[PDB]
Amino acid sequence: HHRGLASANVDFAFSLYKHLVALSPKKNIFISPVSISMALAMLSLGTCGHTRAQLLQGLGFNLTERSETEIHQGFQHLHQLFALEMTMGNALFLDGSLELLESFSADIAHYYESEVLAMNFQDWATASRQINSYVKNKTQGKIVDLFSGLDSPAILVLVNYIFFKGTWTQPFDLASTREENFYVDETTVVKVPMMLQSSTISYLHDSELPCQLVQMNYVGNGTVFFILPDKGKMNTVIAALSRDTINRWSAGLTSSQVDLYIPKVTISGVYDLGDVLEEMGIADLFTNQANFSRITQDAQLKSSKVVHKAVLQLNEEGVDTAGSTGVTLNLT
Amino acid sequence: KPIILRFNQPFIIMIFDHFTWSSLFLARVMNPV
Ligand SMILES: CC(=O)[C@H]1CC[C@H]2[C@@H]3CCC4=CC(=O)CC[C@]4(C)[C@H]3CC[C@]12C
Repeated sequence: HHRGLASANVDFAFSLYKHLVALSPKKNIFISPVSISMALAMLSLGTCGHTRAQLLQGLGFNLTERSETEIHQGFQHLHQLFALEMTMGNALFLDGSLELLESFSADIAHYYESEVLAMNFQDWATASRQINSYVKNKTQGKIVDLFSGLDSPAILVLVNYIFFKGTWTQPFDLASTREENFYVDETTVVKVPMMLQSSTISYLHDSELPCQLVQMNYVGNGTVFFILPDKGKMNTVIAALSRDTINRWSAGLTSSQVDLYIPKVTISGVYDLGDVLEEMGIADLFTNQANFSRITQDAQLKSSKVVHKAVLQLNEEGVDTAGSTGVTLNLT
Repeated sequence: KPIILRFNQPFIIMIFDHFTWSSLFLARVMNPV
């Protein structure tokens, strides 16, 4: 099954991004929304009551028009489709002192194909290093140090990872790459390796918004939008981001002769998404009132942390990207 | 006459799976290095 939760996940994606952007004036942002969605959807498998309803709604789902089951099947079909190169996976790291409910184990296996790995969380230093090692392998070395030792303890950790390697259908010219000015703002200018290609490219000078954009494919199914807002107009353009805007852009894009200069990009985001998720309505999950009563029988759990790490390497051949989302739970 | 497009100021990257329409990656590039 292909597109059933596209609308919800992409709404969540844009929303999260907009909230992340408003909480950071001058920094690079890079996130994998699908990883966050999958991580939180899996987590909801252990939730009940107000906790459950609030989380699924914050993830973009209308619970009066689609059941919890339908949502989880959608994430299952997503996972199957992903798992030149794309991989996506889920793991559950568990303390020996925690007996999971069978139906919960059944669900994470059925819908999310989660690995279940029994660790000892009494020594957070070793546990976190082990989990980190796991994420590093699964992302082929791209995501290191997802968890700190600085972090609180945990009794249970849920992890999603994503890795993606795309090859431009239209690579940039290696002989044309050179140092050029990158204007960070009016006053700040840096030197960056700037790629060039001269070719037929999908281009649109937007008449409704202060921006130009191009669209580019990867070999296979991947595609990418590069959007250049006018000087100082970044937040205007960001506010307009929506499925509808992408649809309007997609209708406006025309094959054109373009001298296309795009810098080599190497950026990486590290987020504690707690605050942002609360701004998005997802709140009870982080409190003592959290209902995690589908996970185990006789322990009261809450979420302490939702962490996200993503890395982007962009060059003349394509894109090397990875992402990973961790949720720690401990006894309230 | 070719359109000259220079991404030498803050810009947005959006990566999608054309098949499922998933938002795979979202970037705000303020400083690419
Ligand atoms: C035809 C095409 O290039 C595809 C690639 C990515 C696709 C979009 C991905 C996001 C998306 C999610 C939706 O639920 C509505 C349609 C849209 C807005 C898609 C419209 C068609 C697009 C633009």
